[PDB]
Amino acid sequence: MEMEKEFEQIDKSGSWAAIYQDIRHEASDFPCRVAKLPKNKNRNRYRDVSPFDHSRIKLHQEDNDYINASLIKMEEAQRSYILTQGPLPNTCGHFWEMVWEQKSRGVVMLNRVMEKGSLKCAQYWPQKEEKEMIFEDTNLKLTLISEDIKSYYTVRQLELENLTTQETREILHFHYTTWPDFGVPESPASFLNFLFKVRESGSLSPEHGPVVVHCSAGIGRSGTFCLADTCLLLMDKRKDPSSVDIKKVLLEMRKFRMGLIQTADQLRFSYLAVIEGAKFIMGQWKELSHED
Ligand SMILES: CCc1oc2cc(S(=O)(=O)N(C)C)ccc2c1C(=O)c1cc(Br)c(O)c(Br)c1
Repeated sequence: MEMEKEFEQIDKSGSWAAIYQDIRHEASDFPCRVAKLPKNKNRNRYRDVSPFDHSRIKLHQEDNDYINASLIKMEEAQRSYILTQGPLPNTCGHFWEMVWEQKSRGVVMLNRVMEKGSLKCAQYWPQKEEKEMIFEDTNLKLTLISEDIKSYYTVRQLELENLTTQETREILHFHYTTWPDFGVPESPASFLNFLFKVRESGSLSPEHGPVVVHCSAGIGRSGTFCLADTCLLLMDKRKDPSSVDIKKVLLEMRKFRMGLIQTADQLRFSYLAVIEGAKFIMGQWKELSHED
């Protein structure tokens, strides 16, 4: 399998770090002037992680439309994602205003609220049906409707209400809960399963706004999700699946948001996910059926 073979060549030569550095060097650099405005200081989790001005998402509110989020538009694959940082105590209302204004169906969360004894993002969703959340600054209501805790992830149904208009929508929260505190997963099996669970839900589909993907910084684990998904999608769209080059797909995603894939291990893991994902697609995690 084309890339598989390259994969193995990089392993033999032990050059993941060198491959990864080439990407860091070749990546786009665009300005992030709005992100750096003194007034957005508390809207950014990390100083070194900002959205480029050209692909940033804008809040449809007057005066301060800023949120640390980017639209990654994959023209060939026909997929769009909004990669964002994990909400802060002060940006949960902005986070949901965005979900609302962008017409997203799903939110993909790839971290735990606490990891390594530290807080990785705010608790931005209700944990109990009877205890709903209200975000006064953006005038929105959010209710946990149902929760389905599984082995490697938890899916939640939430109801988001725009208090101004009393309009409501169902939002699906797909929460991968098993990313290990250090390094990356040993096998992609579970991440691939989770990705395909997200697809199944319609959250990545054209009839809805872009999916909202986040981790803590919104470039590491988050990059892996979008990169893996796009690559797989391209492999069954093209006449020559082997022609799909991950490094080049990654460089294209980085035109829209900086840092996607933060370590050589994340890179190696992404290859793995695509390779094993393609191999699954070409023959238990799913029904032997072919009803469709
Ligand atoms: C293509 C998606 C996928 O790829 C996998 C690869 C493995 S593996 O790496 O463990 N393997 C070598 C079979 C396991 C499970 C999966 C896996 C799935 O779990 C999965 C889930 C759903 Br829902 C699907 O519709 C499909 Br197709 C596949």
